[PDB]
Amino acid sequence: NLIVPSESSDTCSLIGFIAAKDDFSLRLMRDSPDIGQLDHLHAAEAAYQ
Amino acid sequence: SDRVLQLKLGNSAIVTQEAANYCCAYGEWPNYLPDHEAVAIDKPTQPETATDRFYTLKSVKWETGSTGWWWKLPDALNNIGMFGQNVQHHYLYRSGFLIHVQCNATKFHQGALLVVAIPEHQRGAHNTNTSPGFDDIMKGEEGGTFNHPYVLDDGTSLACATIFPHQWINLRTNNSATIVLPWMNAAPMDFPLRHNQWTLAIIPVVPLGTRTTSSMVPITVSIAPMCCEFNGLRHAIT
Amino acid sequence: SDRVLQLKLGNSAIVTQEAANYCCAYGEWPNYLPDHEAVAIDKPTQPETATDRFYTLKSVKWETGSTGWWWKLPDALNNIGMFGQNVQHHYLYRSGFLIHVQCNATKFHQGALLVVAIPEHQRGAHNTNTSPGFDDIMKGEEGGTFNHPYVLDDGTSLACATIFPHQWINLRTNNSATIVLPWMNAAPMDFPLRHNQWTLAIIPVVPLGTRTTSSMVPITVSIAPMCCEFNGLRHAIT
Amino acid sequence: SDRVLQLKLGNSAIVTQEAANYCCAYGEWPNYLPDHEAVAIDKPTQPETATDRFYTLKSVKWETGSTGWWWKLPDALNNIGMFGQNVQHHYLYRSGFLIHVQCNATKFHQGALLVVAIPEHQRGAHNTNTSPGFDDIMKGEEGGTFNHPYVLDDGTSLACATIFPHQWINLRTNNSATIVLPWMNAAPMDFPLRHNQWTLAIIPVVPLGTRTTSSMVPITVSIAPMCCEFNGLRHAIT
Amino acid sequence: IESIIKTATDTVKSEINAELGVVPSLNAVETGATSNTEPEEAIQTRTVINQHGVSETLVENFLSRAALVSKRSFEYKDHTSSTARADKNFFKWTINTRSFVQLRRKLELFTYLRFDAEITILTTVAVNGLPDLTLQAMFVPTGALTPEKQDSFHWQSGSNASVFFKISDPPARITIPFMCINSAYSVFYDGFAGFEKNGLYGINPADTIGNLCVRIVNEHQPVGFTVTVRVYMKPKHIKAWAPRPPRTLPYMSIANANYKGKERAPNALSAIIGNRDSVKTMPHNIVN
Amino acid sequence: IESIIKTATDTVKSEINAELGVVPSLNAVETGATSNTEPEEAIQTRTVINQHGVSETLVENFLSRAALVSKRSFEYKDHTSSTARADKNFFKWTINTRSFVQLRRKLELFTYLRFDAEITILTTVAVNGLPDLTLQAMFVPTGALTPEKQDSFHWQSGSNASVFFKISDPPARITIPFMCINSAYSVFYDGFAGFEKNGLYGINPADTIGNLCVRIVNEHQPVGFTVTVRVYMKPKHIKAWAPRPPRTLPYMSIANANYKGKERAPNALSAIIGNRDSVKTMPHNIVN
Amino acid sequence: QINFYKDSYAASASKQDFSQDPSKFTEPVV
Amino acid sequence: QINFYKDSYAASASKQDFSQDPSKFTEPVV
Amino acid sequence: SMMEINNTESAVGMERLKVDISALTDVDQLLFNIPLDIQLDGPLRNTLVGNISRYYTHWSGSLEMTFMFCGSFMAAGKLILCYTPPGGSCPTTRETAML
Repeated sequence: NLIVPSESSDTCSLIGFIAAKDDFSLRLMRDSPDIGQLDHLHAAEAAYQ
Repeated sequence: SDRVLQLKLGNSAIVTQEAANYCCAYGEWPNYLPDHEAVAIDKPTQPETATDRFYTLKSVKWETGSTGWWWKLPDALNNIGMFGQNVQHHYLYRSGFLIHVQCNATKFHQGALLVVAIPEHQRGAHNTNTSPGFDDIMKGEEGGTFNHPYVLDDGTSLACATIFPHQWINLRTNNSATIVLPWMNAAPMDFPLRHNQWTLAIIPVVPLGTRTTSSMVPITVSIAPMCCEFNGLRHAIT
Repeated sequence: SDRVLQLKLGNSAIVTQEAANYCCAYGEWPNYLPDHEAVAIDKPTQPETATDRFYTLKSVKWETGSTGWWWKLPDALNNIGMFGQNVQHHYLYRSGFLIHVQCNATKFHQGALLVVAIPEHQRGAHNTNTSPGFDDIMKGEEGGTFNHPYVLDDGTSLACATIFPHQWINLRTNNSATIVLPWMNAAPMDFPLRHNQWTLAIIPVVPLGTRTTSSMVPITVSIAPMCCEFNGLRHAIT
Repeated sequence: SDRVLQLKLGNSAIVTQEAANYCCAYGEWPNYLPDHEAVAIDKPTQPETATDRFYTLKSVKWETGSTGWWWKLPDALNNIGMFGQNVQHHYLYRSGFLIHVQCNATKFHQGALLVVAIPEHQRGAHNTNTSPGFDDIMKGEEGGTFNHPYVLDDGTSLACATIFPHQWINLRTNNSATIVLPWMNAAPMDFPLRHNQWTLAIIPVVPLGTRTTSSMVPITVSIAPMCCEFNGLRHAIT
Repeated sequence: IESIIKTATDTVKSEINAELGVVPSLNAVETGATSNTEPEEAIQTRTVINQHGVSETLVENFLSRAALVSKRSFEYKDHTSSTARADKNFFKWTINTRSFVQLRRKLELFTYLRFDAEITILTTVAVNGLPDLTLQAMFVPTGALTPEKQDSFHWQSGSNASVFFKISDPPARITIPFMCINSAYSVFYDGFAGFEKNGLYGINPADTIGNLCVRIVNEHQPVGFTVTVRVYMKPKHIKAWAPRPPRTLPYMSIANANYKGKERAPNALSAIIGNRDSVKTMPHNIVN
Repeated sequence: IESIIKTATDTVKSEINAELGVVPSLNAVETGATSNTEPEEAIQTRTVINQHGVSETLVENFLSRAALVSKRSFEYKDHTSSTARADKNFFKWTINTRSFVQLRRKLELFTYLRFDAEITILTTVAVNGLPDLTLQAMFVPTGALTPEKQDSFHWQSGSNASVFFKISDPPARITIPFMCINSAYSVFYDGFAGFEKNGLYGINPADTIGNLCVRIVNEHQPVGFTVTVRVYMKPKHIKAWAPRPPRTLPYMSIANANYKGKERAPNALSAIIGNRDSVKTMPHNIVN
Repeated sequence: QINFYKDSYAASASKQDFSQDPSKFTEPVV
Repeated sequence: QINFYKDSYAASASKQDFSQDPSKFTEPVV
Repeated sequence: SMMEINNTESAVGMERLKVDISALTDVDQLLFNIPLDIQLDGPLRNTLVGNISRYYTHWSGSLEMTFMFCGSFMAAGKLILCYTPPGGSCPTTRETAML
């Protein structure tokens, strides 16, 4: 259980980390789905002017 | 230095930061059955990671009016995981145990736990000549509450219960007792469904007391079988 | 000399007096996963006698109008004994197999059994574009009857099915085929509940024929897993 | 053992009794510019005690609704002491930093500080295409409050901010983070009044929470420049 | 016994053999072993130094012939009025050996294959003069984000291996490596991909190479063109395991091994080999 | 400890560990160090010889994939009547990694980059038959004199490295060297370029490669053509320093790191990762 | 034969492996 | 590999630097 | 690098990085479960192991979850962190998960 006294906050927190180990490996490179591009970015037309 | 303790068994592992020590019961560490002590002639299955790991029992609410809790081994574990399936499929077993009882509270709570592992705890019923039946002894995963823990429910004394392998969870000092039990039977192996060698006993010698906001303080028990053998394969019973 | 054969695995043992030989499939005997081929990092449980033993399946009635029988491995054994409990409690398994198919009749009966163990038998349904579902493939302990064994139910040929590890039960000559299967997967271990590597296939190339009193001739299958490993322990699924 | 730490730089010194460790950023300790990496030909002034010392910034009130705090280096120190006068009188500087962030509370408070030193923290403004001006970036000794620290005010992620040199002030465990920063620039030296290499960033990942009497908990920052060089002497600018 | 065999084996001469106990023609099929009766042991042979090389039956030489795996004629025009089903100047293709049956039956001879795909993309063009169009063939992995337009910003190829090539150039040839997560491509996958019971039977995505998203880099021209893009895969560096019966019945689908067979023999379900009159009737008989 | 790592590390076997004082699972995040708990030290492992190569995660192999950096369709016609804003058969382009977000997010993983640009200029043409146009791509440095006409006398290229190439040819590939005055390209520049307070924030001109002035060498033809010039940059000989959080929010501009985020999760400001029901709710649950 | 690439899979087809073992098929018995 | 140019930057990509030091990131402490 | 285990609604911004655990009156309750798909959207996506692996398709090797408690020094508690290998449902009771 989480057991706090009367002067601590009853709702404590947990920060969850993740790393990888030395066993870890990656292959078959692809482009990231974390980013997209619907139109041209702003001032990208001004890089040509 | 001895307050921190990590117990790596199988895929399970338990760290604890307020530990006293870990009691190797009667100075004896668990081992497999040697050939000169062996009786069953067939080759025992020794899974070594499917059973030799911490099976965490259900927590019990450590309260003011609590009398105690007891789990009989391997009766607490005869239906849990791959230890339970090896129990149901085999006539014999030989396994030590690594009991790690977890119970913590704040630095404002007080209390003392007699975490004591009783070998061959033949219980007695109170104020009757009828022996305790099957339901009174073989509680299973739930365990049983002591009726009169001051006499350990067999007419003996709680005051002398420290002759058994025991540790104390004093909520002032530590928060985890650890008792490493060997194979304690006159026979080398035994039938698990009708006999229990060790009985973990957890007793409120000093009750839970504080003056702060009454959070639930439970007692969690994590019993790991050690050096499991299993002879006599058949169908399951459950 | 090679007609008698005793196969001692675990507590199980099978003698046979009219055997042809025993086919070590692709010249490969089963072994545990070596360290250079190993992928799962946790220590696998290797029970070595609770699973490495003959699990005898249900017999099937070898008749005149029979088309065939197939058992997919380990789908035939995922609910039987301590192999089934290790399957349900573990994510991975690596096990060879020692199939010993029993089928005898008198010296007046005739017939031929193509006892053939097909690796990765992707079945096909007939006269439809819908793939075979879960119930059409994963029959379990019962096994499945061939619909069109002349094409092995995947458009291929029965005539070339001897490219697989196979033996024949010709009721004239012998009465037991024995195929010793290694781990046949591109992966070192696999998930047993959604994949089957070997498919034992039993096909009436010559049907059961006689002129004497028609006794029931069944085909009994005794599949022994060999060199079992199991990684990834969890709760059971079934 | 590593909880106590005294950092003696110049006439300044800081002891701390609940320290975690001190992070030598990217495994690199500050040094003077070597001759093979040197670019400015004139002899740099290296005062070695007038600047290589802890300049303690203004404390900021760590509260419930706080989003964060950031100080850009050396912009936090371009007007403080003899580091500020060497900045204003010289075109170039090369200095590592020893950030020691102080923030303590009781053993009843909770909270977590991501004390992270971001090299080249190009900030972004929210919901506009206009770049952040001079007043939005070069706050000086006061520092700036994060607007959206969950994305570190540049569209990136706070969740991956531990890729930078960072330590945590968990008020449960410690009360002081210490990050020892080397010279992090593509150029060997740079103009201090228009560029900032390191940006100390202090973020409430877990906010300040307690149930006791709400004392003011501030966050005090003591940044010490290390191994200062200064080329290009002229008049002061300020 | 593993041995290096470059040519077919020689035939030793033999003499009159009249021996008790040794019956080399008599063998046991019930053991499953193929009969070891040498031609010397059965009939009386001469000495033949056989110089016939076995090199063209190598599995490397068997499967390393660049066979067709994809073919789409797709219109190249204004797609502002076309329906939202046809190729709007691009096509995605999950790279798939199963689409064309000559390479499929060769690769389905084995159970497990370990090969490197040598993808040759032949683009050819017809008018609905010919233009010299530039094509992009972006290699997308299995299940990753495939583009939605011709000029969408997925074609910028930040990390996906695009190959830019023209119609007037020689055909674009790239080498897709051995891209299975297992040690071999499961050609047949007796099992299911998913953990739930909705998964497609037989389709291991580890066997799947990936997507081959192919667009035409040029904008739309005032006349419409029908651009046919043929993709040729050459398996190479081939290791092959567990051979199978070659498929006799015609294929029904690319997703599975369903079978219907021809209506009549040959290659029918009830009769794979074409029929004759009787078992003692010789069809091609030398009658003079 | 700097060491040469070609494959991923092996896993040693381990046994039952019951030891006081040594608690390898217990580690201190507050030190900032990532936890050194080996898998041997936490659970009980077997011996695994891990042969998985780490070579595709090399920063050289990570960033040396020729990604798109510029794209202009521009009209190729008589420009005597066109407005004085469109490309009159030429375009200047300040060479800029920031225009396209797949390469931008990869290069903004790091703080400092030292690479050689391998500029590949793919020119493709559409009709408003295709002509075989010759193109000049004159490399102008940052801020130097850029041409004003198609046939202006800046294109004579006395010292600027022009590359002359045709549409029918293979794409023109040149190698721009490491052209920063500093020892690495400042991908993020926390600071200002000018000494006055009017300078643009974040834009270091030392990070800027230069201008890529691209014209069509041919004169104007009687019909108009839409010529699309795609520029592909491959960073090579790459040294990379101080990695950063990858950008989660969508980019707003090429000049700065402004952020707005999506309207809803995923990749929104208040919620980067897509939402679920509760913290104890598993979205992709194996329910049988 | 030629193989001016940096990847060993990118080479030509290895049509030189003449090692065969038919006795794992024609004589698969023990 | 080939590099018939007079400039060392004009060569192919140097995909051979397998020296890595994660301990300046995973263990940046003193 | 921090997981967004609290990837819910009403956790706005930085509340997604921390998991609020409380004192409980019931025995052996589930606090959180974490989707382990690095390659797909979930709490591992916006991590250093997640964002770099979404530049790839095939990944191997062991992960490493570290959980930093941020209560008071007086706050005492114990947690179990069960990695269940796949095949079945997400375990909702502790007796199911500690296997």
